[PDB]
Amino acid sequence: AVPKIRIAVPSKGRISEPAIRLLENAGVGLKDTVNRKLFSKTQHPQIEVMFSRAADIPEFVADGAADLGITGYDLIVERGSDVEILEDLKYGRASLVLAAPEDSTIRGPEDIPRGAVIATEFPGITENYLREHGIDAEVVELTGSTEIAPFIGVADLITDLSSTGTTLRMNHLRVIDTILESSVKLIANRESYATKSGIIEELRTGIRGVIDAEGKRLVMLNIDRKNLDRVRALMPGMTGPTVSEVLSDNGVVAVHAVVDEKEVFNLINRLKAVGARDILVVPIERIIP
Amino acid sequence: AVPKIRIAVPSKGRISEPAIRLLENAGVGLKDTVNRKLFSKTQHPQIEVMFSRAADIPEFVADGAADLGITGYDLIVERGSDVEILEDLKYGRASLVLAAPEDSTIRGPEDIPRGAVIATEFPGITENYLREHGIDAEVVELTGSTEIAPFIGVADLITDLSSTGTTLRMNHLRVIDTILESSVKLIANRESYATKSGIIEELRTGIRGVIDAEGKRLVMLNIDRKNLDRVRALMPGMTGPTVSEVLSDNGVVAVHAVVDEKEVFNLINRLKAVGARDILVVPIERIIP
Amino acid sequence: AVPKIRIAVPSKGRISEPAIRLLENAGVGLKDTVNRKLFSKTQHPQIEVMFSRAADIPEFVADGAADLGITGYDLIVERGSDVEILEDLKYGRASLVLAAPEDSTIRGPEDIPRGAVIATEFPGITENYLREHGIDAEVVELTGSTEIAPFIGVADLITDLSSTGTTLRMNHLRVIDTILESSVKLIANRESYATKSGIIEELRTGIRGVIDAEGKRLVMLNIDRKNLDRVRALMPGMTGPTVSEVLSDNGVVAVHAVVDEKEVFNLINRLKAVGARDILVVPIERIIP
Amino acid sequence: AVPKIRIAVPSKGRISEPAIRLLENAGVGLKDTVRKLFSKTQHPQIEVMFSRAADIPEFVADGAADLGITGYDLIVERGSDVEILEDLKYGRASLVLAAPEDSTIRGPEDIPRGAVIATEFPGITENYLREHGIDAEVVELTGSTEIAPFIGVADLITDLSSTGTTLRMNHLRVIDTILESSVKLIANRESYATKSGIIEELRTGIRGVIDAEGKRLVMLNIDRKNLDRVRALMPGMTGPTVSEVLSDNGVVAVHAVVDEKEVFNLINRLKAVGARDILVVPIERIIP
Amino acid sequence: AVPKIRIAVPSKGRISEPAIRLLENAGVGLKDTVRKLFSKTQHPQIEVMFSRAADIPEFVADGAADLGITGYDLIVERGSDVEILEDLKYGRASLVLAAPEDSTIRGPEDIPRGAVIATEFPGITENYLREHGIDAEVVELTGSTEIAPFIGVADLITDLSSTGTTLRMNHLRVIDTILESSVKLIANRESYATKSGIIEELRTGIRGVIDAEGKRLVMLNIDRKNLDRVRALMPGMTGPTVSEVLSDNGVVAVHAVVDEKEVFNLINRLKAVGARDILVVPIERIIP
Amino acid sequence: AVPKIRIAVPSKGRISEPAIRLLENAGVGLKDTVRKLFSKTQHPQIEVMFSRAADIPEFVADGAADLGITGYDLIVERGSDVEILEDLKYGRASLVLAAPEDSTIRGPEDIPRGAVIATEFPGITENYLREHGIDAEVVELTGSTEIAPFIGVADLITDLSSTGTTLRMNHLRVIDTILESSVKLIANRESYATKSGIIEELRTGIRGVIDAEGKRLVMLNIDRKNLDRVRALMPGMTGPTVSEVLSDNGVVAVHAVVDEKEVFNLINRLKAVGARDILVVPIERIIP
Ligand SMILES: N[C@@H](Cc1c[nH]c[nH+]1)C(=O)O
Ligand SMILES: N[C@@H](Cc1c[nH]c[nH+]1)C(=O)O
Ligand SMILES: N[C@@H](Cc1c[nH]c[nH+]1)C(=O)O
Ligand SMILES: N[C@@H](Cc1c[nH]c[nH+]1)C(=O)O
Ligand SMILES: N[C@@H](Cc1c[nH]c[nH+]1)C(=O)O
Ligand SMILES: N[C@@H](Cc1c[nH]c[nH+]1)C(=O)O
Ligand SMILES: [Cl-]
Ligand SMILES: [Cl-]
Ligand SMILES: [Cl-]
Ligand SMILES: [Cl-]
Ligand SMILES: [Cl-]
Ligand SMILES: [Cl-]
Ligand SMILES: [Cl-]
Ligand SMILES: [Cl-]
Ligand SMILES: [Cl-]
Ligand SMILES: [Cl-]
Ligand SMILES: [Cl-]
Ligand SMILES: [Cl-]
Ligand SMILES: [Cl-]
Ligand SMILES: [Cl-]
Ligand SMILES: [Cl-]
Ligand SMILES: [Cl-]
Ligand SMILES: [Cl-]
Ligand SMILES: [Cl-]
Ligand SMILES: [Cl-]
Ligand SMILES: [Cl-]
Ligand SMILES: [Cl-]
Ligand SMILES: [Cl-]
Ligand SMILES: [Cl-]
Ligand SMILES: [Cl-]
Ligand SMILES: [Cl-]
Ligand SMILES: [Cl-]
Ligand SMILES: [Cl-]
Ligand SMILES: [Mg+2]
Ligand SMILES: [Mg+2]
Ligand SMILES: [Mg+2]
Ligand SMILES: [Mg+2]
Ligand SMILES: [Mg+2]
Ligand SMILES: [Mg+2]
Ligand SMILES: [Mg+2]
Ligand SMILES: [Mg+2]
Ligand SMILES: [Mg+2]
Ligand SMILES: [Mg+2]
Ligand SMILES: [Mg+2]
Ligand SMILES: [Mg+2]
Ligand SMILES: [Mg+2]
Ligand SMILES: [Mg+2]
Ligand SMILES: [Mg+2]
Ligand SMILES: [Mg+2]
Ligand SMILES: [Mg+2]
Ligand SMILES: [Mg+2]
Ligand SMILES: [Mg+2]
Ligand SMILES: [Mg+2]
Ligand SMILES: [Mg+2]
Ligand SMILES: [Mg+2]
Ligand SMILES: [Mg+2]
Ligand SMILES: [Mg+2]
Ligand SMILES: [Mg+2]
Ligand SMILES: [Mg+2]
Ligand SMILES: [Mg+2]
Repeated sequence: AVPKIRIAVPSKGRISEPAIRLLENAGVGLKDTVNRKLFSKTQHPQIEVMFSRAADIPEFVADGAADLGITGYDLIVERGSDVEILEDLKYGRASLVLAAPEDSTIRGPEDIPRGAVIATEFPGITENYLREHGIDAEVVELTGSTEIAPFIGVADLITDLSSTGTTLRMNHLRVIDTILESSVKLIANRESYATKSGIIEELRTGIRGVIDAEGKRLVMLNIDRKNLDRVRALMPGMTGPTVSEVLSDNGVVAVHAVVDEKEVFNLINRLKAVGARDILVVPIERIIP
Repeated sequence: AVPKIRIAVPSKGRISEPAIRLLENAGVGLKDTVNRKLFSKTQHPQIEVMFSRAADIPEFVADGAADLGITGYDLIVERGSDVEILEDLKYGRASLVLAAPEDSTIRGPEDIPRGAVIATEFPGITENYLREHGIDAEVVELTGSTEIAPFIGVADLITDLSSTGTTLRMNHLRVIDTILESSVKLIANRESYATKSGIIEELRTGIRGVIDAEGKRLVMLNIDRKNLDRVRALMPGMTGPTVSEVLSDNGVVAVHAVVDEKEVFNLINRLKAVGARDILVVPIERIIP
Repeated sequence: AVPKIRIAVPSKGRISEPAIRLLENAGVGLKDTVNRKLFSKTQHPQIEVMFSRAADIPEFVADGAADLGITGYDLIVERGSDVEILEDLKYGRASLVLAAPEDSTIRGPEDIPRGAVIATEFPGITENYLREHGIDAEVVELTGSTEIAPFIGVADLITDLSSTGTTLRMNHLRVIDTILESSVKLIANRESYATKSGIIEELRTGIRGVIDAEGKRLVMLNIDRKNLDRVRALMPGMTGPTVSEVLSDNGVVAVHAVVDEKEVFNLINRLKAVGARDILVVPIERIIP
Repeated sequence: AVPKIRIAVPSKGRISEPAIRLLENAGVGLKDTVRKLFSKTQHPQIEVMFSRAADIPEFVADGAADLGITGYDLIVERGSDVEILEDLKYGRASLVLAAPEDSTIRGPEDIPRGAVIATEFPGITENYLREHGIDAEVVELTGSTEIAPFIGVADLITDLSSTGTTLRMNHLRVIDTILESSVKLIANRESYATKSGIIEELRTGIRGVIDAEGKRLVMLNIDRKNLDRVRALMPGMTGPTVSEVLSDNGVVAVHAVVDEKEVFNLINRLKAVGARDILVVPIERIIP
Repeated sequence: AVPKIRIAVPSKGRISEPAIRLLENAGVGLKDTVRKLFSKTQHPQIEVMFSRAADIPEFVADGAADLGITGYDLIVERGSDVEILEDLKYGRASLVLAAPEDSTIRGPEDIPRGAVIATEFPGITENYLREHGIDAEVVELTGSTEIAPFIGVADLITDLSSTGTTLRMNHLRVIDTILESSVKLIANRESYATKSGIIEELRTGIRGVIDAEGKRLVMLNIDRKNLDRVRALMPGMTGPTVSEVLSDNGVVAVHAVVDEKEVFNLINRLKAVGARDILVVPIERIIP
Repeated sequence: AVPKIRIAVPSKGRISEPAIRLLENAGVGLKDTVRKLFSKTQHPQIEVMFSRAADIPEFVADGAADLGITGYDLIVERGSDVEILEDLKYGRASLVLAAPEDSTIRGPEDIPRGAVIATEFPGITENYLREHGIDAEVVELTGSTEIAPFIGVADLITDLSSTGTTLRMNHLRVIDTILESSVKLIANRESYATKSGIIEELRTGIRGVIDAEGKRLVMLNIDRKNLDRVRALMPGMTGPTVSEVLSDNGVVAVHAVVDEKEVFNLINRLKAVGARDILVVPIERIIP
């Protein structure tokens, strides 16, 4: 009769909570989720959530155990899983870098000698990076804590996943190359997409809408009509500022416009200097241009 | 002089966090909550919160240790506590079902023989269900994990609490009846209500308001005036769409209406096809019709 | 070229999460925060977050390891750290009280004898309180659980941090004085402020804006024009209610005003009695008057 | 052919780790546990089922487990038809009836009609009022009965203590003892009559461990001329064991079973009589 | 001068605490651990590096650790060039191939072309299909292979069990055994040829502990006139030890090494022959 | 009548479980603990109060606890007026003064005026600068002093290590040792003069455990004709114990106290001299 979809959402780690929050904002929040449950209903009667570990999501989606998944690009690439990437989700960004003991000769990938050992949690991506750059080096897979590998003599070099070079400087390591830029993606099974594109695009519009709302707020203010002109030039908004009557002693209007977070501080000072008062910043859940 | 109320809120489990979020949205968020504290102030000077385990809340409220409580209907029924139910809170929904090993003869309650053993966490509800259906069966109370009871030979049948039949299919069990539909309730002591109805109805209005806001968003768009008519028919809203001037090159208006989440996706496509742009979905915390 | 700032934010305890939420609401939410990271980027390219324990934040800020910090006033005072207080953050309020075994002679600080022992987690503040009140009493520093100290014979009196006297009454203790009122503060290094005041005031405006939004919501309603006058007197708002056209059968207008949470319940009943319908309470993230 | 037995063991709480340690000491330790739900042991005929202690009385009576290890309080609360085989001499606790210290009630006889008692053991409590002829309500809590008076849920509580210190902190006074609890080894009656051999083998091991508690083997070197005075000082189970030591003098080695209670005084006595090199060596099991 | 050795020990999982207990029993316990990443032991020449069990085979082969303690399954999965020194007789588990119970597949020979097997050991599995000549896909999971058929990720799973009970719960049937696992003590080849003395010293300690498992010293008092029948009843490692007891009769004390398996029957035999005061005393290490 | 004593024991950290194990080995283990705040022990006259290790020095000096078990570093930091009774030979750690590896400072004498030292032991540090005559600031942190230079909070740190490995990871170099720490048994002076009997009884038990560390009872079977060479090979505490074995030849059993350090060499010696069936049996306590 009517098709259901299952979306694979990380159960633990950094990706998990923001993925739950995004679905919530997309109108597809978790519904009546009992604990000890691997599956959960959502606010949409045709969408369920499967809690899966993040490294398994590429495969679950490739195989069709889940129609859609939310996971990291690094994991998708490492598995080499056969999946369609639908959207970049603009969170969970991290670089898989190649790093060396700061006192090392090696200052760039050109310096890596035949016998060099590299410790990694991502042997697939790392072998591939080495193969593409033609470097002959050995790759040792570790469970974690690659940062310790030079210290204990397992490796000359490491790979590592970071937003800030800080955990690297702390272990006295220097980035000598970036192997991969990673971000969280919404992915899809191909067979699922061809047969269930309505509901899929429905969730995709909801999610895509939340992403376009990022760093966008609705700014409202009361202005005396004599200054309404300078407020136009300051708040162009999406098509133009929305202007409404205010019941007061002066000819006061209320002006609303969607504004980006990059612009709000300079705008506030520019608005106040023109006679704007009662400046409100109201949240926007979804934008569809 | 002036009356204080104490509301019992679950401390752990699935009910806990959403109850805290609901009070927050009702204007009664937790205020300055020190850890290791069994009590907490709220944003309202006359409302305090007592952190109680969910199964104890019916009794705390029945006895008057708490004026009000937020807990599950199953727990209220199981205890048979003497309390007034004020509101259904529309979350934490779950069915207490009667289930059998999938390969069993028993396909419905009619098939249960004299000597049948049923394992449960809810002996009260279960005895009562059996008594009302006239079935002679034995009831064994377990601490948890009733799903394992047939496997280890303790029981022929089990009861279980689920939103999805998934944890049941996983243990190879089939639902042969639904015993009780459960949902989270706001409850009240009777003596508390008669003597403190002002503040109680105040919290009740706040909470009731958050529940009516569920699946309701405020949708805003910019439309060229030539198409303002088709937007009326698409966005009836609560009384009618709110229309405001936009300062642009064309006669553009801005149109706002409260819309239900069931309708937003079809609405978006219907709006875009009519010339609507810059579609915003803004959250609504409380609705009072 | 351009200056970066580092803000010290508590990593564990009651202060932590609300501090993260406040920055989020200020437009400076945590960005791409990898776990096991002591530092994190934020939504602002010039602002980073250092996760620090709350008692260490005064010193980190005094010394310049962090430009700014969010921590409790009690901790700032106890350390006696040299820092500039920028804003009170209006959460995490607690009183450091002096308390005695309820059956004790001591009913006020005047009754404390020469040899009296006071157990505390705040010896600095406590010595200082004693020194200012001229009382000769001994101060014993404990790791925690000062509430047990009279019971085991370590102390006659204790200090304690509470929003509610409940944890004190439970251990059968009575407050005999308040030593210090504590609240969460935004603080700053002096050298950081003189050299990086632009970006600092930018974050300060963002944060200050979120604090002024507390207990303030945007209330919207549909009213028939014949009753628009009584709605003026009920919703003065910031300058005056914003009034917009509604496309319906009657001359209906829509009226919006910023209202304080203290007034919403009485307002709702007053609005309904005048013919107001479809009352919406919409959240406001930031107010800049 | 070969009867196998299942023993229900607590999976969490304070009964768990000591019960597991008890089986280990009895020669039937957890073998290659992948803790879990079912574990193998050193004995081919014995398997452990990890269970919630409150459920163990039921699992045993219904036959899902041949044997169990759980608290007497839980056995009585369930009302489960099980055979108590052995007292395990640990997890002792009294289920007491308690009143607020500022209460007039000092004993069962002071409890007025309609008093409310908060408890985790509603079956035990209702029965206690019916054996004593007291007309009072019973209210069941998940835990923290200590806090019920303070919040106004009950006038009285029951609680489970071995030291009255939790009660003393929360300003509560013991007015009676309802039941004395200790961890028991229990048996399914049908399992016993059909598998007595293997049950008795584990029973003996388990009983041997309990009978070794606080017992030590004391060993010392002494010159031959003082051997007569050691004799009196430590009688042991039957008498002290003697062996020749190879050294310069006529040194002998003397060993005996001694109780912890005796050891300090005994050491002093032995030292004053010329004994040196005194060893205390553990005994896992004793069978008299 | 003085060679020092590093032994990689699992920092979490079920291999961890028993390995640490094993070193303690071998006279090389963790000393003043501030557990950590590197710890001192009772032996000046020995230091522990806490490591993830999956990494230990690599740390050992590459030379970052002279010795390790990790599962055979992990050693084979890594394919690490290490020397297995000793079997440690714990953490036994079979890596089995399993099918849904409602599956037609009962054996390796029933596996149809293109069947999908979910596993945590993709190297072991791929090799198993290549030693048996089976054309099937392999899919690697982080864990919970038991759930893969139910969700439709695979037709078959591998799993690691000592009791088939997890499999029985999730309605799965064992169709073959791929590998039998046990915890091993492993060595770097270069470390052995250069530090054999200290390695063999720890090896002996460790081997002595394993050879003591399930062995006890049984001790009893008996009258001299029955000493002949004890002899037959417990042969011990060579024969029972006898010493004079000081009491009233002609009482002697008799001691022997006995296996746990024997102890119950033996106790009965000894009791029927007049032996009393029977003690079971632990043995930490045995070296024949 | 009957004096009772309270002993403050750490409730968490690395001092906790070994202290509890120490009391158990001393014949005064935790009895029926419902861990808690107050526990009973095997001794009627002894009760345990679980406490934070940092508070134990105060609880003892002020008299809330007669005895305690806590780190020397914490005792000195408090400046608490307590009697140290016994060294407990575990939880050893040095409080070191450390500099960034890329620092010019190699010793105390290199520390320039106004240098900032981050520490968890501000009392110990301030005193160290005043015993050495160094003009430097002290900044107190909750923990993670290792990270203070990297973030720019201090030029120097103090830290508490037994292996310099945490320091080596965070690129820090030890420049001096401020204090050497070990876990102590401490006493209230007033408690000692009034309850010396019971205190000394626990002291002896506790001291007996520490003196047993690394000591074992070695036992072996040998033919009578080789008994002379065993004598030389293991002198024991006074000399080896000998008993007749019942077998076919003239076999005797020989036992002695031996140190862990000796055991490997000794085993080899005994094997070469014809000794077989070598047992290592634990000793809980030794009193010379
Ligand atoms: N007219 C304003 C606000 C708005 C957008 N859409 C609806 N209203 C803008 O274009 O930015
Ligand atoms: N006039 C719109 C929006 C609104 C409701 N209330 C206030 N404004 C509607 O009725 O849906
Ligand atoms: N005019 C309304 C709402 C508003 C404030 N600022 C912009 N709009 C008020 O002053 O309360
Ligand atoms: N003969 C000693 C030791 C012993 C008991 N049983 C066997 N040996 C005693 O009776 O105490
Ligand atoms: N002589 C006894 C005990 C023993 C073994 N080795 C040393 N002593 C036996 O052979 O079993
Ligand atoms: N006689 C042996 C064993 C022993 C010590 N003390 C008592 N027995 C030795 O001196 O080493
Ligand atoms: Cl990596
Ligand atoms: Cl980087
Ligand atoms: Cl990308
Ligand atoms: Cl579809
Ligand atoms: Cl149930
Ligand atoms: Cl269902
Ligand atoms: Cl309902
Ligand atoms: Cl009221
Ligand atoms: Cl305090
Ligand atoms: Cl207060
Ligand atoms: Cl203040
Ligand atoms: Cl600046
Ligand atoms: Cl339980
Ligand atoms: Cl109770
Ligand atoms: Cl209950
Ligand atoms: Cl009492
Ligand atoms: Cl049998
Ligand atoms: Cl691992
Ligand atoms: Cl597997
Ligand atoms: Cl993987
Ligand atoms: Cl099977
Ligand atoms: Cl060597
Ligand atoms: Cl501490
Ligand atoms: Cl330190
Ligand atoms: Cl501090
Ligand atoms: Cl160093
Ligand atoms: Cl005494
Ligand atoms: Mg939702
Ligand atoms: Mg493709
Ligand atoms: Mg990393
Ligand atoms: Mg590159
Ligand atoms: Mg709030
Ligand atoms: Mg009613
Ligand atoms: Mg359930
Ligand atoms: Mg029905
Ligand atoms: Mg953010
Ligand atoms: Mg200043
Ligand atoms: Mg406090
Ligand atoms: Mg005052
Ligand atoms: Mg336990
Ligand atoms: Mg369990
Ligand atoms: Mg349990
Ligand atoms: Mg009642
Ligand atoms: Mg209790
Ligand atoms: Mg382990
Ligand atoms: Mg590890
Ligand atoms: Mg591990
Ligand atoms: Mg595949
Ligand atoms: Mg598994
Ligand atoms: Mg510890
Ligand atoms: Mg503690
Ligand atoms: Mg502690
Ligand atoms: Mg300073
Ligand atoms: Mg440190």
